[PDB]
Amino acid sequence: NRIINHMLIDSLNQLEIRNKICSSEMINEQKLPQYIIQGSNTNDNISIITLELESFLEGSKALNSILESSMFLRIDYSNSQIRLYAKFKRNTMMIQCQIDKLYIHFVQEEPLAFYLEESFTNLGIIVQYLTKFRQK
Repeated sequence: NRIINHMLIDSLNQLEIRNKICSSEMINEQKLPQYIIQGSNTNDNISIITLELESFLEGSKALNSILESSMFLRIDYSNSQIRLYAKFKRNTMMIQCQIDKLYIHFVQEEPLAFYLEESFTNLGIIVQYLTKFRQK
């Protein structure tokens, strides 16, 4: 798991995307959003990485005022699921509209927090998945 996290870090560096590891101490400190910690029952198959909004968008500064500068990529190997969690900087009324057709699930605990969920089979192509997330 540590090597998988490190190779994801190296791949993001090849994409020139800044990142930080949500280690065991980081998760235990409860500084991360609680809904992300939810479902992580001390399982080594769940990895959370904090990404910069500017870095993940390759310098798109027009989207900094809409989404928070920090996003969270949670990967579950047991579920083989990739979730990109983002937090709205301001409460937009467009959340009240139905966005179910865009495969965006809003966090019940945090209405300003939403996420994109996808299923992956090969980790080597995860970059494309990220772009897909980015596309959405």
